[PDB]
Amino acid sequence: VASRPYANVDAKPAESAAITILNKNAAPANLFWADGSVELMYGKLAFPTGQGPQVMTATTEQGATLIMSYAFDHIKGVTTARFTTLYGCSVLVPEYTGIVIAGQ
Amino acid sequence: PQVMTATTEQGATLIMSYAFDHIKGVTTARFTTLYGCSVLVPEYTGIVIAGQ
Repeated sequence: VASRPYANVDAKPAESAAITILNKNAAPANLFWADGSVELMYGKLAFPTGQGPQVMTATTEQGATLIMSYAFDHIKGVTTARFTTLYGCSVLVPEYTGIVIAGQ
Repeated sequence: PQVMTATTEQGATLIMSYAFDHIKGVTTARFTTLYGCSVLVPEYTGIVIAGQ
């Protein structure tokens, strides 16, 4: 009874109710959403400054934070550069999002 | 690495050093001290043990 305000389908399945697969063939998806469901989390790893290598921060133009870090090995005479980023894509309300597939 | 000097309760020197490896993705932290314990005249020292 406490689930009734949260209902999303008009009835429970019949006994041995058949399943129909929509993706009969492999196909590329066209994606649809209403805003606020599809999200990127952006985070920064704690690469320390002052300890060892040079560390500094930038962003992509889409707003994701990037760490650039440079370590110089003076014996082989080489800097190694690492660019790194931490993120999480999520769909918070998968009802606000749909797809169209052609070729079945 | 980053290096600091500190002093213990006994006045001994601590070195703290921190090294970040950006390929491994870790800091390693080392605390270290150098000392010698000396009993110059083992006749000037004694012990009592109870319970035999």
